[PDB]
Amino acid sequence: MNIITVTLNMEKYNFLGISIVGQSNERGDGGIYIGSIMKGGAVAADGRIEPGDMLLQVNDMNFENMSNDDAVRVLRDIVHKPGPIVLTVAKSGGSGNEVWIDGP
Repeated sequence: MNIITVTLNMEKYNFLGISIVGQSNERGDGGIYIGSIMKGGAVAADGRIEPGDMLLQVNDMNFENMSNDDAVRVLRDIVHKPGPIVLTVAKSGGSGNEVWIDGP
């Protein structure tokens, strides 16, 4: 799987706008994944993250060793702190990278 790190524009978009599923803290767990992406949020507007992508890190925090409950708490704690939000994901879900339509 391709691994990508994306910097979200929280200042502009105001909310992250993702759900998560899964867990990663027990041996044998499959990981934490993006469930759905809400229109208008920072993740949606970036365009590269998709449902089914595997969530690996938020900032410096490792989401390959977290329960679902812990993941939700960490994410909610981070989204209300000033400072960057940067997500690292594995592309198990598909990226809609920026493509120019045309030009002069």
